[PDB]
Amino acid sequence: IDWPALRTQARDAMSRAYAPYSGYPVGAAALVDDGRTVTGCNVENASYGLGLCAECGLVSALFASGGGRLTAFTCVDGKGELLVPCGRCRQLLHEHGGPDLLVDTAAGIRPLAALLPDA
Amino acid sequence: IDWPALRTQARDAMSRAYAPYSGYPVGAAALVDDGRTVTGCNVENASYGLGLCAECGLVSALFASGGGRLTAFTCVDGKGELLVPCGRCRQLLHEHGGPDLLVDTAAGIRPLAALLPDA
Amino acid sequence: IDWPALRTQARDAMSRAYAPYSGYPVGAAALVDDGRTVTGCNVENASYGLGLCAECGLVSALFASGGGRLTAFTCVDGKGELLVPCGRCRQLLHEHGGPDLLVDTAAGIRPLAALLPDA
Amino acid sequence: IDWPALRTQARDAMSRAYAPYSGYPVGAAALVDDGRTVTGCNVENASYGLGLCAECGLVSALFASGGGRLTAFTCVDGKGELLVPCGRCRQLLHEHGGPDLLVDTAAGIRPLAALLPDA
Ligand SMILES: [Zn+2]
Ligand SMILES: [Zn+2]
Ligand SMILES: [Zn+2]
Ligand SMILES: [Zn+2]
Repeated sequence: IDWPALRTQARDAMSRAYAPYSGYPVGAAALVDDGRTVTGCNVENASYGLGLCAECGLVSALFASGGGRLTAFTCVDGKGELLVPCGRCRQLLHEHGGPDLLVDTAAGIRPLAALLPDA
Repeated sequence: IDWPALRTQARDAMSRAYAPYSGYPVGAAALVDDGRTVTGCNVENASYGLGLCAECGLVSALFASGGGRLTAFTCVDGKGELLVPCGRCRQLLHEHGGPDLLVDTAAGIRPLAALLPDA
Repeated sequence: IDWPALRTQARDAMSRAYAPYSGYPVGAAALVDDGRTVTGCNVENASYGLGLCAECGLVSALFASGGGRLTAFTCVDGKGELLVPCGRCRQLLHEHGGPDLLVDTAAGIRPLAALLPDA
Repeated sequence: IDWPALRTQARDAMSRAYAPYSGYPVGAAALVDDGRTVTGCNVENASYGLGLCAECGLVSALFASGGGRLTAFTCVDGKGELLVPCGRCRQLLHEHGGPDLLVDTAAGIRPLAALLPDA
C-alpha cells in the first residue's frame, strides 16, 4: 500500500467537492482488492440531510467501476489533514471493506474494527 | 439529446448495482452541460436507510468528474423499464439540474419542474 | 381541518428544533385520520447528511403514537412562514398520506400529488 | 439506571414500528439527563434509503419533548434481543449523548466511546 499516493488522490478529489453550504470540502480515496483506486468527494444539498459524504461517493464509484472489496482508505479535509469518517460512512466502509479495512487517521493507520466495533 | 444512447448507459450502470437486499438493481445516466455522460447505480446497505440510490451515485460522479450542470436524465430498473426518481433524488437533481432538467419517463420527456414543483 | 391550529402546533414545534449548524429551525405538524395531531422539528448533525428534517421527526412521531394516515400537513420556518417540504420529505409524506394529503403552502393549500406527481 | 424498565420501553416502541419491507421491526429507548425516557421505532420507506432507524425517531422525539442530553440507551429487535446501533445511529447518539452515553449491548453496558471512537 502506497499511503502517500492514496492521500494524493484524496486531496485531488477534495478539490472537486461541492460544499457551498458548510464551506468544508472533503475528499476520499480507497484501494480496491484488484489494485485500482476509487475516489469520492462530498456533495452538499440545500436540504442538509440529503448531503452525500465523500465516502458515499467513493462507494458509488466502487460499483460503477466494477465492484470489489476495499482494502485501504483515506479521507482528507480542505487543509489536506486526515479525517476519520463519520459513523454513517464507517458503516458503508464496513459493508465493502469489513473489519480489516485499513483506515488512515491523524493518529495513525487503524483497522476499521477499531473504529466501528461489533458492526 | 440521444435518449436511446442515454438509456443504454443507464442500463449498463444498472448491471453494476449492489442490491442484494431488495434484489432490485437500478441504473441512472445523465448528460452534463459540457456534453459528457455521468452514471450511477444503487448501492444498498445492511442498514436499509443507508442505501444510496442510483441518482446519489450519479451526482457523486458528476463532481468526481469535474462538476457541471445536468441537462437530461434517465433511470432504469432491472428489466429496462424507465423509472421516475424518488422524491429524495428529485431534490438532488433539482440542485444540479434545476427545473429545466429533462427527465425520461414512461409518460414521455418531462421537465423536473413538473415532477418537483416549487422546490 | 383547522389550519390556523395546525400552523400554531408547527410554530411551537419549530421553537424546539436543533439547528445550530444552519441556524434554520423548522417545525411541522400534521393531522392524522383519527383526529390527533403529530409534530416534528428538524435535528441537524455535525455530519450534515445525517440531519433529520422536521417531516422525518413527524413521521417517526406518527408511528410512536399509534400509526395511521396523514390527512393535513403544514411546515413552517423560523419566521413562521409556510415551507414546502423538500423532495425527500414529500416522499415520506406520500408513503403515509398519499396523493390526496393536503399540504399547506405559501401559495395556498395543495394536494401532495400536485407537489410530487407519479410517486 | 433501570435497564429492565428501559428495555421494556424499547420493546413497547418496537411493537409500533413500520417495517413492512424488511419485516424487521426495531425499537429504541433512552434516558434523558432530566430523567425522562424517549423512544423511537423504525419507519421504512418504499425507497429503502429513505428509511428512518429507531434511533432517528428517538433523537427526533428528544427535541420534540424539549431537548436534553442522552445518558443511557437500549435498542431491541422483534424478538427482544439487544441490538447495537448501526454506524449512522452511533453518530446521531454521539451528537446528543457523547462518548459517555451508556449503550446496552449483548456484551454488556458499553460507553459510546468504545463503539464509535474519535467521532
Ligand atoms: Zn460520512
Ligand atoms: Zn431515490
Ligand atoms: Zn425534508
Ligand atoms: Zn441505524
